[PDB]
Amino acid sequence: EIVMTQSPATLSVSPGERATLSCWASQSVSSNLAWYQQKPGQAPRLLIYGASTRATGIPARFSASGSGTEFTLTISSLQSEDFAVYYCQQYNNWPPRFGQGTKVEIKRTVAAPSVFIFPPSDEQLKSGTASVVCLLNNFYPREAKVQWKVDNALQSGNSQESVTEQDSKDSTYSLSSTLTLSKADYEKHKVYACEVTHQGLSSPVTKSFNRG
Amino acid sequence: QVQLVESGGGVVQPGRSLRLSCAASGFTFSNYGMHWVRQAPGKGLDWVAVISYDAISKSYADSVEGRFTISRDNSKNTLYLQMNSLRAEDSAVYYCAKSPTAIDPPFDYWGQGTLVTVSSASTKGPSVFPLAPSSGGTAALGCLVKDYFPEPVTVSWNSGALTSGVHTFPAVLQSSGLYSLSSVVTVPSSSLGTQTYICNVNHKPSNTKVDKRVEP
Amino acid sequence: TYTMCDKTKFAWKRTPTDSGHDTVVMEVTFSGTKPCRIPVRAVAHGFPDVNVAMLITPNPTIENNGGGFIEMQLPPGDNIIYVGELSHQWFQKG
Repeated sequence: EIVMTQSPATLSVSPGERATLSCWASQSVSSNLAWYQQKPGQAPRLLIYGASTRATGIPARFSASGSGTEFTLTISSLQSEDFAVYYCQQYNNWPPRFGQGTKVEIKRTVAAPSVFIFPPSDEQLKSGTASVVCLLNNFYPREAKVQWKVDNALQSGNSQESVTEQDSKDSTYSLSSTLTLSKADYEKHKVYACEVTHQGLSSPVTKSFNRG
Repeated sequence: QVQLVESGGGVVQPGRSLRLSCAASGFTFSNYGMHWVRQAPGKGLDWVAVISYDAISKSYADSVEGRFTISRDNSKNTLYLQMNSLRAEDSAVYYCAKSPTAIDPPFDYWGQGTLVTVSSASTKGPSVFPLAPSSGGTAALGCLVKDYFPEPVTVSWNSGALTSGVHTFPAVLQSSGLYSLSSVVTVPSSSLGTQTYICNVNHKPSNTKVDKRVEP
Repeated sequence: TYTMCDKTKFAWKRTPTDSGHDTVVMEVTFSGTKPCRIPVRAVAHGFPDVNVAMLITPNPTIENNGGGFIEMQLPPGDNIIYVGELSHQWFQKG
């Protein structure tokens, strides 16, 4: 019955800077508030309990304060391993509910994607379906738009896309987009194109091929 | 050293039941409270249930009350979760979490989690298709791992020897109910006529292992 | 029904004392997850397996804002009161 809300949803800061994360309770939870860190693909780790106490093995650049309905987690001098998702959790009242999480990502300079297009393989085509893949490699920030065109007609509803986590070394994202057609449809058209819009590109970039 | 190991996850059809267990070691299991927490893919942490150190006290999230039962066997250091009448919305990684005290949060140690998928799809190994490199100094190539079920798959390049410049993307759920993911690498153009590139795909739910050579 | 309050999180606010009317009274504070039922018991010294607390407050609880008062009767002789992990030696007059 107690709603925990975190803010902001995403914080972008540079290595060595300070990150301040907020956790709000809809009613007082006294000091019974914990923070957790979760890195992509790992279980959560307890950071803070009792609102301000560091858990064992947690380094001093993590500190936290607050009581009642407002809590803050501050990460001073952000290091590479600090960039993750953070959850708060109130445990003053059953049931002990989590906030929805704040993602802390690395803020870097704008970087345009390098764009590559792949036709369906002959192996897949002998199967009756054709997937066309568009890769946007190593761009920042994460927001990017991919628009598929087939013989210069804009497609919709027949593509899906996924984005990697932020790269450890250069703090970029990559994105993969798949356009799926039936073999019969794929053989009715000639030009397959991926059009990419991104902050680092002064105008949309198109990569295409001609079937056959 | 505290360890928590969950098991019992897998695919289960909606309406049916599944029991998870969590094997604890490296501490006196019978002294502390134990919880289950779950996490749907891409979503947040979601507390499920608690059981006190002595098993007298239990409590459940509203979303699972009447359908789930938490229990424990202190003589065997094991925590259980009986999940009946499962729904699609119960699909999640289920984590085993320890309390530092008799029952309350917070959760000082967590297991790695076990994946529950509530679905009618049948287990299926992927088809792996080459993403061949072709027409500044660097070439991209990869593998399309298509039409498998359930998660997860793993992908390497050259049996782990090739890690630099690899991007293995999160899988997407297609309208068929099967997943599809791509794994790509960027290499020097000059290596295409020299170095062999093989993607190693392992889909443990279906006992599928595939190695696909990706060739200009 | 409530879970049993976490037995590690009690402190005395009023230690066991004579009520005036032939009962033992006390007050605790609780710093854990609420609401919950207070684990309270007592034993004769040297006889740890037999509860001797006769509770006048029959289902004492910590509520979301109140609770913590406990009243009981004890048999004559040397006893030990427990509230969670909290323990207090107590002589009961005949």
